[PDB]
Amino acid sequence: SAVNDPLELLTNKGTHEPSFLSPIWNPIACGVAGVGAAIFINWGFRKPVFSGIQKHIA
Amino acid sequence: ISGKTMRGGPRVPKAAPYPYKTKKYSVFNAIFDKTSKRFDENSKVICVEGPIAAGKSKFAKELAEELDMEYYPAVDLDLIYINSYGYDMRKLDPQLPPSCRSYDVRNFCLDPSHDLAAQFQIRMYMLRYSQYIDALQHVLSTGQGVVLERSPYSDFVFMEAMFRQGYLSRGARSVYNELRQNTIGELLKPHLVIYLDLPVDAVKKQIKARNVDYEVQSKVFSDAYLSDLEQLYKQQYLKDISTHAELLIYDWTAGGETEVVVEDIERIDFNQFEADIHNKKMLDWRFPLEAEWCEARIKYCHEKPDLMNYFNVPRFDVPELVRSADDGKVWRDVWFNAPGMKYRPGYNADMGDEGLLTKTKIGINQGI
Ligand SMILES: Nc1nc2c(ncn2[C@H]2C[C@H](O)[C@@H](COP(=O)(O)OP(=O)(O)OP(=O)(O)O)O2)c(=O)[nH]1
Repeated sequence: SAVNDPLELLTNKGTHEPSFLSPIWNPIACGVAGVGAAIFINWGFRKPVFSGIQKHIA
Repeated sequence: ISGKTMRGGPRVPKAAPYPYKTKKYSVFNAIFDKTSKRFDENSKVICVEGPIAAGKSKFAKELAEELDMEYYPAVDLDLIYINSYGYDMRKLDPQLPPSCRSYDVRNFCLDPSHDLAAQFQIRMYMLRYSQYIDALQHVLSTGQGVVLERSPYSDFVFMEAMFRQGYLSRGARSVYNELRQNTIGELLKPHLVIYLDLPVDAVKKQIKARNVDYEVQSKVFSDAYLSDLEQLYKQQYLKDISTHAELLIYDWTAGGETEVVVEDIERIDFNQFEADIHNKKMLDWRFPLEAEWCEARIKYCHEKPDLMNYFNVPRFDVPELVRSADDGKVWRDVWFNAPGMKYRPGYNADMGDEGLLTKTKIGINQGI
């Protein structure tokens, strides 16, 4: 248009396609954090980072 | 405090002992389980003293045997050098000669001229002090009496003794002397103290009967050194204990008849001492309420790490007590790369541990 319409400019007309990454990013960020935290746990405790995967899965 | 012989049998624990060896103690747990319930007559600490080579280990063993306490063997400097699979870090040769190579009582006796001796001189006090907390742990959990052959309270005797000989540094004497206060304030003094008194010559007779290639042939054993024990025990060490703990002094162990010592101790009761609380004697054991019992209990069953961390004292003003960085770096490399030290105990799977990939457990005050 040639008309700076505030409402129509704001309206959810669409054209917003999520990436394969767009929704998945948070799951593979928080889980990556928690997995790394468990590795952090064992790293300081002088325990095998691999060991006790129950902590990592949880 | 009362002998089995007068019991006509064994003593019983008044209530089920708490698994303090393998279980953590919580403030929640204190609310859920009372403390002085288990406590009984024998819930007390009988410390022993004597001039060196007094053979009191067998005495204390039998004394705890026939009065039903714990023996708690004596200082074991090697435990620094021991690990989950035993072997001696003394095995590790002088790769890092200056201040990483070991120093046991053997090395001290062979030569107290080495500044590195001061290492154990303080680490030996820590070992006593750590043992003392172990004794308090066993008391407060089980309510059973304990008997420590020697105490951190008494350790300064040898300290000032070695310094008077000149072996320790003027710097080290200050370090240890001030540093005792920091931790020694945080321990309960023993109920009863028994000190054994041979002369310097007499102990030399017996130490020559010990026939120890790292002591009997050694050179430290001057009358002055082995006598400084006598003066320090006599006045410096005894008096404060004489204020708090009840003091008995027989001649010595050899003539020390266990049964009369049994009877003399038993005759000395403490219900007599259940008078005015403000009395300074037995002072460190007047616990008003079950809650205050639990405060002491949790403070030892859940704050041993806190107890150890008091030792963290910064003093880089003493050269023999400082370590070379890069050498110390390598000393770190050796210890934690050497067999059975890579991980926490039970997780040195390189040296044999199985059950890993699921095991996530750790023991109460389990070392690290
Ligand atoms: N530098 C130093 N050495 C000590 C200290 N306390 C004990 N030792 C040394 C001196 C002794 O040669 C050695 C222990 O020998 P002992 O005379 O205690 O043998 P004992 O017959 O008393 O039986 P036991 O030691 O209890 O198995 O450790 C200390 O506080 N500082």
